[PDB]
Amino acid sequence: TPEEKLLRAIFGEKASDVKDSSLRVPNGVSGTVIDVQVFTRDGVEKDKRA
Amino acid sequence: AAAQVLSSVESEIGRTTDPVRMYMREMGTVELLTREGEIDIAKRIEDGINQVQCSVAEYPEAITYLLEQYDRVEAEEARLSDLITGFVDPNAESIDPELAREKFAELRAQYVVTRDTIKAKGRSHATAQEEILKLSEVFKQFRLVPKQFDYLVNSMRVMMDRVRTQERLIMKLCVEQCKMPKKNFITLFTGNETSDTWFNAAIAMNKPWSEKLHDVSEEVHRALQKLQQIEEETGLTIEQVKDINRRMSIGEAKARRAKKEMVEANLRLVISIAKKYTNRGLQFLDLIQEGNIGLMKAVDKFEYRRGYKFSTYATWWIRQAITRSIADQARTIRIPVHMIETINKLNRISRQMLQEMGREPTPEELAERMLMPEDKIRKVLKIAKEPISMETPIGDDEDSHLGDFIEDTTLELPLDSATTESLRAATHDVLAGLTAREAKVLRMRFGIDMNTDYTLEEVGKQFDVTRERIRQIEAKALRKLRHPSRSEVLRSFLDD
Amino acid sequence: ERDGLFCARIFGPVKDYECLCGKYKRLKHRGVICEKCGVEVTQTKVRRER
Repeated sequence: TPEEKLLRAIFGEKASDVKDSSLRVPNGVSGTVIDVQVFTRDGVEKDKRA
Repeated sequence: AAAQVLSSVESEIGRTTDPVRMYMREMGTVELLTREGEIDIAKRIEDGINQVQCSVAEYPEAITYLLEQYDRVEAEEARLSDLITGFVDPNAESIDPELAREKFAELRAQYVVTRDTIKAKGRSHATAQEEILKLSEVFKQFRLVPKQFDYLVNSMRVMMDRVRTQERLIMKLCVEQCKMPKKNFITLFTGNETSDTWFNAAIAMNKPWSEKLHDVSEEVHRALQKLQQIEEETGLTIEQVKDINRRMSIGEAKARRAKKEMVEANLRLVISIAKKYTNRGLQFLDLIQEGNIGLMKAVDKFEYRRGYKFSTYATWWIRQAITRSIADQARTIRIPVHMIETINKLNRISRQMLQEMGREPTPEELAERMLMPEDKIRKVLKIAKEPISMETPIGDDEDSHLGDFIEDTTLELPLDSATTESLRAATHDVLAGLTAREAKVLRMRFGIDMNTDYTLEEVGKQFDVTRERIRQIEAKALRKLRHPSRSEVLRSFLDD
Repeated sequence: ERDGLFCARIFGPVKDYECLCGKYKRLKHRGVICEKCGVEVTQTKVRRER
C-alpha cells in the first residue's frame, strides 16, 4: 500500500529480498533437544554443519 | 442381410448400455474380404478419382485461376517459399525455374491459341471442341499435389454453390409466388437458357393461375440479371455445368461407397491392433476412435502400384495416431510430445540400467552416457509426476477425506486488516495535524486518497510550474516527520 | 491458458489487479482492458462467481 511505502520513505529501511521462513514451533511445548540429524546431498556441498 | 441374427441377439439383451459390446455387435455384420478382392475396390477408387479429375479438366477457367495464382506467386521477383512446393510436381505414367519455363511456355501458348478461337463460328463448334479437348489432354498431363488441388476443388465448390444458390433462389421464389409446375418449368429452363423469351411465352399462354405475376416481375427479371452476369463472366451453358457436376458427384460417390466398404470390413483390424495398446494411459474407447481416424487417414493415402498389403502400410499410421492420442493430454496438465519422448527414453535407460547393475538408477551415469547435463536430468525427473486426486481415502472410516489439512493463502489475517485500518486513521491524523497544503501534497503525491499517483510533471502542470520547490517541500516534510514525538504511535508499526 | 478451464480472461483473475500477461502491475493502471491476454483488473474473490 502507499501508506507503507510512505513509511518506508520516511524511516528508510531497504527490506531486501530475504524472507523470514525459519523453522518455528507453533505454540511451542518447551523442552530439551536430544540430537540433530542432518541429511546431505551428493551434488550440493554439505557446508560445515555435519 | 444379417438383421435376423441381430434381432435374436437383442431379444436376449436386457438393455445393455455399455458401448463396447454394442460396437462389436454392429461391426460384426461385414465379414472378412479376400486378398485380391480389394483390387476392384481400388480400381473403383481410380475410376472415381479420374471422373472427378475429368470434371475438373472440362472446367475451362481452372487454367485461368491456376495462371492467376501462378502470377501472384511469380509477381514479387524472388520466391522459394512453401507455397511453391504446393504446386504440380508431375508424376510419370527438386523444382527449378528453368524446367518451369520449359514446361509452361507451351502451356501459355496453348492458352493464348485457345482463348482467341472461342468466337470463331460458334460457342460449341466442332473444331473448337477439338481444341478444348486438346487443351484438356494437355492439362491432364500435369497434376497437382493435393493441397492446391483440393484448394481448386474447394474454389470450384464455392462457384458451384453460388450458381446453385442463385438457381435455387429463382426456383423457390417462383414456387412461392406463382406456384409453377415442373412440366412447364424444366423444359423452358433446359431449352432457352439465355433470354426472357420463355417468360414472354408464359405470358402469351393464358393460364389463369399465372395472373399473380405482375407484382413479382421486378424481382423475377432482376434475379436473372445475376445469371446474365455469371454468363458474362464465364461464357458457359447451364446444362454442361450440370452434367459436369453430376459426373463429379458420381466420381465422389463411388469413392465414398468404396471408403464405406473399406471401413466396414476393416474395423476389426483396428480393434485387433488397438486392444494391445491399452496400457492404462486413458480409457480405450478414445483409442478405438483415434484408431478409426487413423484408418481413415491411411485409406485416404493408399497406393495400388506398390503390390504390398494394406495392413503393413496402415500399421504405421494407426500407431502414429495412437501415439499422438496417448501423448496429447496424458495427464491433467499439458506436456509436449518431445518431453514425453525424452521421459520414455530415460525410463527405458533407467530400467535397463537397473536390470544390468542391480541397484537404483543414479542420474550421474545417465548424464555420462547420454552426454546430457545433470541439471537437465534433474529438471526432467522433477517435472514428470502425476497429480493426486481430491478424495484419497486414508482411513478405514468414511470421515477422513480431503478438504482438510489444505489451506488457502489468499484469505489473509484479520489482525493485519485491523492494523491497516488503524494505520489509515493514524496517517489521517498525521496529515490533519500538519499544514493543510502539506497534507494535499502528501496525498496527491504518492496516491493517498486518489486513484493514480501523479508524476512530478503532472504535479507541475496542476499546482505550480516550479518543481524544485516541490522537492524542497518534500524535504521539509521529511524533516518534520523524522521527529519521534509526532511518530511515536508509528514506531510500533515499523516492524510490519 | 487463455482459452482454458482455469483461465484468467474468462474464469476470474487469479490475483487482484493483475493480468495473465505479467505486465500490467504497478497499480496506477486502473480499469484498462489488456490487449494480449484481456484480463480486466478487478478485485479478488471474483474467480469463484464467474
